[PDB]
Order: sequence, then C-alpha cells, then structure tokens
Amino acid sequence: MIQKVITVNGIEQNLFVDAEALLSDVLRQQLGLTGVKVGCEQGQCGACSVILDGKVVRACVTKMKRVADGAQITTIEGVGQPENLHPLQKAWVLHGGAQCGFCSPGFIVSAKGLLDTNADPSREDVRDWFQKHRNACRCTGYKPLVDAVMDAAAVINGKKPETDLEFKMPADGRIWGSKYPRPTAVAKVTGTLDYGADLGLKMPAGTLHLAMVQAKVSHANIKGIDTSEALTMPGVHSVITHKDVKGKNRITGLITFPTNKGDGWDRPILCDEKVFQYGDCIALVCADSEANARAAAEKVKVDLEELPAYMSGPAAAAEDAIEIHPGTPNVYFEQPIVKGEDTGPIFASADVTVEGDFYVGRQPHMPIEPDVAFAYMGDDGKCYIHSKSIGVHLHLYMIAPGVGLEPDQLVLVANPMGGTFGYKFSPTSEALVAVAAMATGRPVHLRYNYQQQQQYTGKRSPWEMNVKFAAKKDGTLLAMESDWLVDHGPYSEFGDLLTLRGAQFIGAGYNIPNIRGLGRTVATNHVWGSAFRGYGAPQSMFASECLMDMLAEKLGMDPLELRYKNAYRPGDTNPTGQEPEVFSLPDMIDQLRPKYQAALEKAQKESTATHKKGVGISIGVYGSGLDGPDASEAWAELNADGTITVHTAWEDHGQGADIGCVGTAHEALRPMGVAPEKIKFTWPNTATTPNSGPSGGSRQQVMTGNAIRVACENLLKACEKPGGGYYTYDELKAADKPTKITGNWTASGATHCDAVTGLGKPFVVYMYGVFMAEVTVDVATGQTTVDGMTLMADLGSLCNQLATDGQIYGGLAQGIGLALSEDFEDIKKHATLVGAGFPFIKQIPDKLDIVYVNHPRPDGPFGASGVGELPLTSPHAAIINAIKSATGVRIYRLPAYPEKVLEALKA
Ligand code: PCD
Ligand code: FES
Ligand code: FES
Ligand SMILES: [Ca+2]
Ligand SMILES: [Cl-]
Ligand SMILES: [Cl-]
Ligand SMILES: [Cl-]
Ligand SMILES: [Cl-]
Ligand SMILES: [Cl-]
Ligand SMILES: [Cl-]
Ligand SMILES: [Cl-]
Ligand SMILES: [Cl-]
Ligand SMILES: [Li+]
Ligand SMILES: [Mg+2]
Ligand SMILES: [Mg+2]
Ligand SMILES: [Mg+2]
Ligand SMILES: [Mg+2]
Ligand SMILES: [Mg+2]
Repeated sequence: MIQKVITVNGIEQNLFVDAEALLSDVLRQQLGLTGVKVGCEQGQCGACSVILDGKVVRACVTKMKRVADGAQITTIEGVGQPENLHPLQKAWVLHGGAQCGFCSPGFIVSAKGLLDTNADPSREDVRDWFQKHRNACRCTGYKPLVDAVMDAAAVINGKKPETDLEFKMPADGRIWGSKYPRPTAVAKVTGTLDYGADLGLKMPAGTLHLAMVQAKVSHANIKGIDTSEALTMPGVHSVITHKDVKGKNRITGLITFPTNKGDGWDRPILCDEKVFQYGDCIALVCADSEANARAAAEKVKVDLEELPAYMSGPAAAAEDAIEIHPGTPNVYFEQPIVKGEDTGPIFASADVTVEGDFYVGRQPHMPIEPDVAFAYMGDDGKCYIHSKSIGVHLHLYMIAPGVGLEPDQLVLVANPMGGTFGYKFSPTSEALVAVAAMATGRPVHLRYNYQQQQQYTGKRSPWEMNVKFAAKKDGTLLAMESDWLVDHGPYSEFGDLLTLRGAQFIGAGYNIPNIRGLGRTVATNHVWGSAFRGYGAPQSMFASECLMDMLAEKLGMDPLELRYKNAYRPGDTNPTGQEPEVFSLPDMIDQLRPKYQAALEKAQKESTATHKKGVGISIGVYGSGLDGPDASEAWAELNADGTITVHTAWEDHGQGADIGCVGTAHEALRPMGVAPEKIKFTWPNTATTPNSGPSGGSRQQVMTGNAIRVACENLLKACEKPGGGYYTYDELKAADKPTKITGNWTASGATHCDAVTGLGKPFVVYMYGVFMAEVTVDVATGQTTVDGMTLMADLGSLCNQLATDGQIYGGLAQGIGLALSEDFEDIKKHATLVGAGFPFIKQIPDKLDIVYVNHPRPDGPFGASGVGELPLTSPHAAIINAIKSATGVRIYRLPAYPEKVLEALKA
C-alpha cells in the first residue's frame, strides 16, 4: 500500500491505495465519485474519462502507480455541479446531448480536456478528439455532442453570452414541439444520477454481491454442481442453484401464440437439466464484493455432458435436427401472410420479376452501461427488484411464477439506466437477483461485465430471407412472395411475435395487392432473441428495400421514382390489408427528390479512380404500439404545493420518458396555465404507478402520451370552477374533492393479425420515413465510409425536438453499424465493443440531416406518432443501396465487412 497526496476536483486528498489498483475503482469506491462512469472496463468506451495532469485518460485502465504525488485529477464532479454548471454542462443540456446520460460525464470531461488545449476547435477537431479518446455514445449519433462542444467553446471564448446556453421560453409559449430540456439532463451532465452500479456502491455493508457461474459450452446436459471449493474462498456467503428457487424456475413468455408448438415455459431461471446457450447462468455466488464473488465463481465446478450445438437457424431447422427442448420441434412457430390472389400465376404473367436471398444477423445492442440489477426483501415482506427493465409490469408477470411469488408480493422498479435499445424488453437479471434475495433474506446486487453483456443478454434475432416481387413494366407492383427463418436462440419469449413482424413489414410502404409468404421461428443454441430497436423491421425491410432497388435496376428505372410510383396513397392497403392512417410518403419523396438528384451529381463529380461515391434510398415504416387494442393509464395529481405529478410507468431507456411526460402534460394542461417546471414525473414502479405498459414498439408517446393527455383533461375538469377559472388545491381539499385523477386510453380501432392469413389492423398509428445514404467505397480495400445520412420523417407532431432529433440521429448511427460492422456471431471475438464493430465517432458522419414532414395522426396525442424505432427500420438498406450505386456491388448478407465487399468487387 502507498500514501499519495494529490488534488481531486480542487481538493487535497490524502489517498491510501494499492499501486496496482485502477483509478476508476479508487475514485468510485474509495472517494465516492460515482460520476466517473464505468461501462466496458477495457479502455474502449471513454465513459470513465478523467483529467490527470492535463491529459484525458480512461480511469479504468490507469493504475494508481501512474498517479504521482501532487497530481491533479478532475472528474465530472469537478467540472460543475447542479446550480454551478460549467458551460459544457449547460450546452449539453441545451443541445439534448444527454439521452441515457451514461456517456455524458466522460464526454464532458473529455471535452474540457480538448478545450483546455484547443480553445477554438473546428467540428472536425472535436470529432478527432472524441475518436482519439474513445468517447463512445450509443444514443445520440454524436452530432448533438459536437454541437454542444462548439456552443460551449463560443461562450468560453467570449463570442456569445453564457446566458445563451440557458433555454429561452418560446414566443408562442408552447412547450410541446419545442427544444425544452429534459428534466433529468442536469443530473446526467453532473454525474449525480445514480445508475444501477452506482446504487450498488451506495448500498449498505449488509448487501451481498453476486457473480454468475455460467456455461462455457453452447449445449449440454447438466450432471452436477460442486460448490465446495468456492464456499471456502474469501468473502463468500453462499452459492445459489436451482435448488434454492421457490417457484417453477422458469420464465414464461406470457403471451405465447396458440399456434406456437412450445408452451412458452422453456426458459430456466437457473438451469437445472440443460445448458441451452453459452453463458447460461447455472449458479450464483453471493459474497462481500463483486471481486470476491467473481473469484469464487471461477472455482464452482459444473459437471456437464456437452451436446452438439446448433449455432444457426438453418442448422437447427434441418428435418433431422435433434430437439433442443425435448418434446418441442426446433421450428416451433410459423406465420403465413395471405393477401389477395394466388401469387404464382401473377409472377408467371408479370412483365418483370426479381428475387433475392438476404440475411441480417445477430446485432448486439451495445449500450455503454452493461446490465445490472439488485433486489431485497422489504420490511413489508415483498421482494423488490430494481433493474434496467423497460417493462416492469410485463416482467413481474414473466418471472413471478418462476421465483415462487404471487404478483402482489413482488415489486419491480426501473432504475435510471444507460441504454438498452430493446434488450430490456426481456428479463435478464431480475429473476436471478429475486431468487438470491429470497434465499438469503439479504439485499443482493448483480453487475454484468461487458463480456457478459455481450454473451449473456439477448440479441437481434438473425433472419434468413427470400423475397420476390412481380411488377409491370411501368413499375407497378403486382405481387410479392416472402419466406423468412428467424433464429431465436433457445428462449422463446416473443419469438413468435417477432416472426409475425415479417408478415407486417416485408414490403411495407407500397400498395401490394397480392402476397403469399411464410415466416418460421426456430430455436437454436446461439444467443436468445431479445427485442432490438426495429424488432423485425430491420430484417424485413432490408430485404424488401434492397429488392426494390433490384427491381428498379431490372426495369431501368430510378429507385426513388420506383418508390414514388408505388408508395401508399389513399385507397391502398398495407401488407396486412389495412388502410394507412396518413399518406406522407409521396410528400416526403417529392421533398427529398432534388436533394437526391444533387447528391447523385456530387457523387459523380467527387468520385475518383479508387474512391467511388454512391447514393442510396430506402423507405421505413413501423407501428407505434403493441399489436391490437393496446392501452395505457396515467394519473394526474394536483399536489399541495401547486405542482402536478403525472404518474405513469413510462420506462426510460434514455429516450426521454421524462420529457415525453412533461411536454405532453404541459400541452394538455395549458388551459390552467401550468409551467413546465411545476410538472413532475414518476419512475416506473409496479406497486405505485399504473400499468402504462412497456417501452417497446415505439408506443409510449402514443399510448401513454394519450393516457397522460386524458388524465390531464380529466384533472382540468376536476379543477374547473363554476363561472370560469380553476379551484386551487386548498379549495378542492376543503370541498373534499378529488385531486388525483385517472386517465385511460385504448387503441380500440386495432385488431390482431390473423393466425391463418396474417391480415388485420395491428396498429392504429405508424411511423413513416424515407432515408438517403451517401457513401464512399475505397475499391482497393472494400472499406465504406458513410459521408451523410438524411431522414425524411413523418412523426405527426413533435412532443419535443431535442428528443426526436436525438432519437433519429441515434437510430441512423445504429443503422451504420448494422450495415457495415456489427454482429454477434463469434462468442469470444464479438464480446467487446471494438470486436463487435461498435461505431465510434468517425464512423458516423457529421452530416445527419432530418426533414420533418409531419402529417398529424388521427389517433395520436396532438397528432403525434412515435419515433423510437423509425430511424432503424431501413437505414442499412439505404447504405447497402448506396454501395451498389457507388460500385455495382450488392451485399446481400450483412454486415458489409471490407473483405466481403472486396471479394464482390473482384468477382
Ligand atoms: N412525436 C414524437 C414521438 C416521440 N417523441 C419522444 O421521443 C421519445 C421516444 O418516444 P416513443 O417513440 O414513443 O418510444 P418509447 O416507447 O418511449 O421508447 C421505446 C423506444 O425507444 C428507443 N430509443 C432509445 N433511445 C435511447 N436513448 N436509448 C434506448 O435504449 C432506446 N431504445 C429504443 C427502443 S428499442 Mo424496443 O424496446 O426494441 O421495441 S422500442 C424503443 C420519447 O421521449 C418521446 O416523448 C416526441 O418528442 N415526439
Ligand atoms: S473505457 Fe473505461 S469503462 Fe470503458
Ligand atoms: S447518451 Fe451517450 S450512451 Fe446514452
Ligand atoms: Ca466487506
Ligand atoms: Cl502498493
Ligand atoms: Cl457548430
Ligand atoms: Cl424551442
Ligand atoms: Cl396463433
Ligand atoms: Cl400461389
Ligand atoms: Cl406497364
Ligand atoms: Cl453478400
Ligand atoms: Cl474485413
Ligand atoms: Li411501463
Ligand atoms: Mg462558470
Ligand atoms: Mg392503384
Ligand atoms: Mg414534382
Ligand atoms: Mg465470421
Ligand atoms: Mg477473402
């Protein structure tokens, strides 16, 4: 051990440390500076950036031996605090740079390091800096972060007053549609929002820290578990196995389709009989610290009989394949799509037909914050779980029978969280921590490291797809055929539903009167499927939007014009036979056309012998809602102090549940003149907030936004005074009148898609968009650079433009990853950010352009649709279409790795 006297955030610190200790651990654990965020722990993400003697370093890979006596360290806490914000922090808030906020302290500290060395950076200087220092963001697409740095720099340089970094209430007084900052932004930019790992450090000494004993093979029969050595190791309390589980030890898929061949009870909480995928949790070590738990978990011996594993859908789907879940076929679900007339005769007589085989793979969510959760037994005797769940009510019912609790004896709460992008539509750690809390009676905390986040949370499910179009010479689509095989890994939750998305979205965007198709779901031993932003559309629409360009090519038609010819117009129906609710695609295409033409001209002019530029188009469509008559509930409450609390379970991945609540309520409450700062939101809690439903399917703004709107309208009525005006809280209480008022809303016009035909009206609101990608391909290496992305977006009406711009930029960036670099195919190689192709700032162009072409929705609150998943529906199709434009190469199977492109170029 050594004494080091240094200065941290301007304060002399008398430090006692191990010279080998990591600075991240010292700062977080010994000094309580939890504003230093730790994600990857491998120097790849920049979340733990601190300034050490004028240099920006990653604390997670900086040992204390590298910190000299007299050193100066600055963390986010030293940059600024609430009510004492640094210009960088103010700028972050104003520009909406904090979505989940997990990367915000690291970017801001890093940016201070930049500005301290280069006071007047160009935008490229800022990008170069964040690339060098590995500052990674999965939410924002980087552009808002650069905007914030530039604005802060201008203030620090005296070019504009610092007061310009403070939001100014718009001239029309409308918060709805504005850039009003989100309520949680100040906490995020000051490092004072506690995420699950932060909370773990601030839990009492009585807390047990868990480590998972995980399968190191993909498929096995389990014969036994020996915990003897582990029990003798430092700090170990106990080891938990399936024997300690008080319920069914199975998670239920809950809404398993009737024609699913499996009962939906296939997923264990702690594996008992079998390993179904690499990483499966077989036991939990409980110890005094994460480090001690992990060390002991390594010593738990599992006796396995390894079985042949099926590591892809086609492998598991073979007729003679062995059943992974004995008694259920590996292909456990099929969904037909049967619209209009038989397609065979139509293809036979059509002027033109095209077909393609496409593949979209096992995209990893890669939030900067790895999964984390904790649980404890309350004094009320209930089991409380706090996690990254984005569907707290959903998860309560998925896990209660398995852990052995009645629904009222378990409470799920959503912690502030550093992104999920859908992986948290699935239970991950909730049942594990519940079982451990129940078994020990003690608080328990479980933090995954980044390899566990990659290997042992769910993934986008790969689809193998074949799609065909028949059309007239003039480009009019006549018919479509489709086939898709969904590799869902071993756990069935929502796999059938995902497969149905193929019937809804393959070919979406166009009038196609005749469709015959079939989707199939297959269990495999690769990672289980969890929702990933777009949930079936990125697969479906990659196939159909690439196929549209192939059809255009075969017709000798421009691919934007082919889309214009076919795009939804009044009288048309979508693939499930439903009339679209608005018709904005022709408008969007017309507005994009001259930009597309100019982009083509630029690509021709600026191409060189080795660097070929191209421009690609695609359409995206997705529903806002869960299928059928989805519904939500909110409570609007007038508090004693005149503030209003809007109670919902709108789960915040980081997308902006807070501002969605405040902005929607503010608009609804305008007749009573309620200032936005007087409107409070509630964090999701199954015991104390209404069942607003999960934040999946880009549904909350529509469903919960409507519920909030209704609740507020109902509160206005409750407050209305005879003769005009409004009662105060005191007046209402004196009259014994209610002050907490419920609102409900249902998408009553929706119907579930039919099990035989796939036809129905599954969503009452959809999101519509048109993408344009501009790329350069180095034809010597096959490397593609995306130089620009444009999204024409119809969101109906914006609740908040900082929120929606950010959603779109974030989605476009994930599209670039999906197109060019991302996968989770190799269990070890893809278990790091860099290994799996995470897009760092230089991979995302500074030119991310949005054009809102909003057509108010009949059923949306104030006309709004959702936004969340729109920008990931098909940006990767536009990108691949752009590579084709540039070079003549079509990549059918994502991602377009450089060697893959190069092989195609040279074929
Ligand atoms: N018009 C409009 C719309 C919308 N908005 C906004 O925006 C946001 C979103 O919304 P939406 O669309 O409704 O959604 P939500 O439901 O809330 O959420 C969810 C989503 O969200 C997204 N985004 C995001 N972001 C972030 N940052 N992070 C994350 O993680 C995430 N995730 C993702 C996903 S995946 Mo799934 O679960 O797969 O189905 S689905 C999803 C919010 O804040 C709101 O309010 C506005 O403003 N306006
Ligand atoms: S770089 Fe330190 S936590 Fe990722
Ligand atoms: S705001 Fe950057 S990772 Fe979420
Ligand atoms: Ca201890
Ligand atoms: Cl030492
Ligand atoms: Cl700028
Ligand atoms: Cl504004
Ligand atoms: Cl069914
Ligand atoms: Cl047919
Ligand atoms: Cl014709
Ligand atoms: Cl290919
Ligand atoms: Cl490569
Ligand atoms: Li919810
Ligand atoms: Mg100041
Ligand atoms: Mg027609
Ligand atoms: Mg025109
Ligand atoms: Mg490979
Ligand atoms: Mg090769």
